[PDB]
Amino acid sequence: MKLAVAGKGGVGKTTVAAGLIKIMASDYDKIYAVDGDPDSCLGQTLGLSIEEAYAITPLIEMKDEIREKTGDGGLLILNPKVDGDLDKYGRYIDDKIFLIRMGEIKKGGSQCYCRENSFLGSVVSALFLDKKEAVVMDMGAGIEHLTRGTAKAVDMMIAVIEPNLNSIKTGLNIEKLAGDLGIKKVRYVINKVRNIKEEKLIKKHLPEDKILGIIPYNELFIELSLKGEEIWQSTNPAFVNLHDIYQKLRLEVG
Amino acid sequence: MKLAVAGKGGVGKTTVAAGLIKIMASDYDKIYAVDGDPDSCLGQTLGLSIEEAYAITPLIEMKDEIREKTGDGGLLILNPKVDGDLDKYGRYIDDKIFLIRMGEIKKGGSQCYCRENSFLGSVVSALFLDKKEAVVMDMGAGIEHLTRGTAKAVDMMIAVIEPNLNSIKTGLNIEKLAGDLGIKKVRYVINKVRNIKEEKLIKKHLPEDKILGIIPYNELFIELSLKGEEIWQSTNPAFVNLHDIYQKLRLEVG
Ligand SMILES: Nc1ncnc2c1ncn2[C@@H]1O[C@H](COP(=O)(O)OP(=O)(O)O)[C@@H](O)[C@H]1O
Ligand SMILES: Nc1ncnc2c1ncn2[C@@H]1O[C@H](COP(=O)(O)OP(=O)(O)O)[C@@H](O)[C@H]1O
Ligand SMILES: [Zn+2]
Repeated sequence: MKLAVAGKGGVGKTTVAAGLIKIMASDYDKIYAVDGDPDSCLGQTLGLSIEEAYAITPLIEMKDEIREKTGDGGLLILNPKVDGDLDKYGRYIDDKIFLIRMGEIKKGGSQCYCRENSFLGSVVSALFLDKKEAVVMDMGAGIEHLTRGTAKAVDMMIAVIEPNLNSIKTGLNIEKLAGDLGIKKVRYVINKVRNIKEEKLIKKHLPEDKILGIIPYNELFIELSLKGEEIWQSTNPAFVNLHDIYQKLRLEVG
Repeated sequence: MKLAVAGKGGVGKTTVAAGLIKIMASDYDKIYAVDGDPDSCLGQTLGLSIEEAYAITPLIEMKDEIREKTGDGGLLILNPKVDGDLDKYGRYIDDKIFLIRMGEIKKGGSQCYCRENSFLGSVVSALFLDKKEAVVMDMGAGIEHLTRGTAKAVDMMIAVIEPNLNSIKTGLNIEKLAGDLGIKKVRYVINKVRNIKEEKLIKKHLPEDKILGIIPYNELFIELSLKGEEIWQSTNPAFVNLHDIYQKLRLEVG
């Protein structure tokens, strides 16, 4: 299973990705958790501490590796082979979850970032096209880390939105961008739902077959994230809705 | 006088630029004609032949110069000094007009064009910010060759449009992009006008103080361009409208 989880900052899309990764850990022998959004920490929401997460160097900061992979002596290899080296680009959180952090994609007028972006790109391609392992990579609504090439392997793109008109169109633009890239399955996860009136608003704007499931708003996520305590423990009620969502997902992916 | 002439392909914006350059030649000691649109030949519409124009190597094709200016041995200078070398980057059409051809700006996924685009960029900056000489550079509606840095020196941005709703909005987007870049004066030249009804349509959508002048549609430009005969000769009637436009222009620029 190769999953992409995207959403606007603040919708709780990093939280959703962590929950699915947490759930998948039992069903697969190994899983690559890919933090493709620098604005939130996938690792910490997965249980790691600030220190543990920070020690996991981002792809964008692996200067020697980037220089080595992109060549030198006049050489400029923007499509380096890196599949056999992925496990040297992150850490195992436990015996099943391997975390890789993409890092900030810079843009920025006056310089060349081709080699850097080329390295991040080969790793993403290696994760989706070469590796057998399951992969769950989160990203912002722009889903910039994906390309037509990798989009071939993405089993499903999960757009995470909130129950309001604005978030719904943000959700629709993700489905557009994903489609354009060639991703066949784009499904929705409504998060932070507080009432039925919101559920109805979602059902009128979204085909029901495109909806993976709903996750209610629970103050737990906040009072639980504020401290070193995994939020997807049996304690969390909304943890059921996640399981429901996970199963519906595995049914479509086959 | 530093002029930028932009317009959608086919509006005749290369023709307008050539006419102004032709007219300015008498009022200035030297003029840099800059062909910033590969889709049409500024040089040929200025009187050069296919051969003469083709011999004027485009900036984008000066590989040794690009390599030399951007450095080597690990060096990566994306802001090279090139002002003292501009006259080695083109040809004098006559004793007053010096032609420089930008060449195709490539984009194109898999590679690095930073050094190339960096060279074209330093030349444009050298033309607008360093040189005393008058400059008339044409470009497509995207006006991509310009930046906030050079936009400081652009005395006036001339948007060339046709008398129809579509071209008018294309014209407005140019004024937007130019403004965003920081260009203070954006004026319009209506071209290929066939009747008064079209003139009225222009006057209702455009502040009259923003309009430089109109140039009527004359079959001459076509039956004249098809052969080696300068289209801005006293013969051409519309040549007056140009002169009118040129003078109104010099009045605003001071
Ligand atoms: N269902 C929920 N109910 C309440 N708070 C939630 C819920 N889901 C996520 N949150 C909180 O929303 C905030 C942002 O979550 P995060 O996953 O970082 O969003 P994103 O990755 O879209 O920026 C965090 O405080 C997270 O705990
Ligand atoms: N006022 C005009 N009347 C008739 N034809 C014109 C007029 N102005 C330009 N043309 C013709 O329009 C065609 C395109 O001109 P050109 O300057 O190459 O446009 P652009 O640079 O916007 O692509 C040429 O045949 C040119 O002679
Ligand atoms: Zn580059």
